Amino acid sequence: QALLRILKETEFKKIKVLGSGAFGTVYKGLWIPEGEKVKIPVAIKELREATSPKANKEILDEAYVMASVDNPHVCRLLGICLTSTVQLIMQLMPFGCLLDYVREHKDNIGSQYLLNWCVQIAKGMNYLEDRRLVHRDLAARNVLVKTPQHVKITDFGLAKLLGAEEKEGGKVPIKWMALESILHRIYTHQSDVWSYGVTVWELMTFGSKPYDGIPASEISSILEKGERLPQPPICTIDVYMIMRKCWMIDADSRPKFRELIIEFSKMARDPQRYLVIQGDERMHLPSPTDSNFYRALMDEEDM
Ligand SMILES: *CCC(=O)N1CCC(Oc2cc3c(Nc4ccc(Cl)c(Cl)c4F)ncnc3cc2OC)CC1
Repeated sequence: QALLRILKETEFKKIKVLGSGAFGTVYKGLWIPEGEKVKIPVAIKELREATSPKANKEILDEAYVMASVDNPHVCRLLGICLTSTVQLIMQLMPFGCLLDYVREHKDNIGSQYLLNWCVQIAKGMNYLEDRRLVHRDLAARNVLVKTPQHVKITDFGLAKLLGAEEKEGGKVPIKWMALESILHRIYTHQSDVWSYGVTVWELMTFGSKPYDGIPASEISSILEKGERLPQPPICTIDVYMIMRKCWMIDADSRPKFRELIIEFSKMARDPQRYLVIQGDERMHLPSPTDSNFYRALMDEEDM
């Protein structure tokens, strides 16, 4: 596959740490092409080492699959460096993750932005369903902001790495997983619909923590009793019904990503009807002037 470039230690450098996580540490890096004088900004993930002791042939086979995604709202793995640590290289998203963006601008986000982010995240998830790829870690933290009008889903496939009976605040995302994933470790595209519902809840609450103050070891207990995340103040009932249907105990009764795209697109064409934000009348998508300016500088891809 020509979609995964193998890099040398000597052709990239980590210059600043951006953050850590369950999979690894993220560095802003500079890619130095051979024989050139330029320095190209990249993103670098130095992964942990929980990979069930066995790989190299497995580490590369998954990277070939992670580097083959071709969708405007799914991040594509660009390179890999197999040293003492497996270092992954991708395009830099200077705006960061959607969770931190929504927290920092929680009083500057309109319903048109919120509804469009859900459509885009659903479009990105629907791609992986057709490519038969389960994310297993969909969350607002793993949604990157390319531009405020264009978000992308990242940290895919990195499931073949962690694990460990730490599912009993931790590493595995208990409060984002479906019930069958917690009890039986069943990961399907319908369990990703559950994670999508929690990710929508995170966006509508402007970055609030789900089940705040509840031990992760007790989440499966409160779910079996029927408790779910509460209705955010800005959500009409039509939007909250969608979130509740993603969290049904029967995975086959949860909506499909193809259905979530259509419904959220319908709500985006009349955003003030379905989301109630105090004064949501001044927060508008950028004009054709600014969008052309953003795309010419930061977002030249198709959509
Ligand atoms: C939501 C909070 C959070 O989880 N973090 C804070 C901001 C993040 O910093 C940035 C990360 C990236 C990434 N991450 C990434 C994901 C998967 C893989 Cl394989 C690779 Cl190589 C990655 F680099 N990707 C692209 N751009 C950014 C930009 C960031 O800040 C500007 C990290 C943790």
